[PDB]
Amino acid sequence: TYEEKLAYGLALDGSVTLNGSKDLKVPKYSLITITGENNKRYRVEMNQRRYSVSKNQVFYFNPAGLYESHTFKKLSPYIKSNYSTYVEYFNSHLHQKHDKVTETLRPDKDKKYVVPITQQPIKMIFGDNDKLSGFVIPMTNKTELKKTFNITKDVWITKSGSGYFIADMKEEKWIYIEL
Repeated sequence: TYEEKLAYGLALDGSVTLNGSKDLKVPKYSLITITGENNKRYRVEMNQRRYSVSKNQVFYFNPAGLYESHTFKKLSPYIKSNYSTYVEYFNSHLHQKHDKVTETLRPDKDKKYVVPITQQPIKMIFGDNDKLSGFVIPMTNKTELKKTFNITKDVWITKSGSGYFIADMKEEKWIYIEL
């Protein structure tokens, strides 16, 4: 019924409902752990329960894949100054528990999976074991970006330092994901 697999999925297109014994709605930009596949659906696991979703509703992300690499400096022109200038301040919080992280990156109102930081156009992404896994960050100078790295697709992935950058061209947002 399912092929045994391990990978990640990103709710790039919008919120998603994970079908299970009880259904579960996850916000736009959620990082989801894929545990199986079958032509029509992904098996995904969230908080140690199995759910299922149709493949077209999440963007498939394979960390083992081959991607180009670029430093942060060559990318910072196209990332919002708010995060760019202070990149190491934010990344400083990565891989830490949700309750610790929200002590300093404070949200207006805490929520699971994806959390807006107060007074910033930045969202925090919580992955497995409720640890900070990455950020949703605005894109600047799109037209200048897409012809600098010769990007032709709607969604562009690259390695960068300790992590990955995923550029959703249509929504003009970056997802930085680490590990």
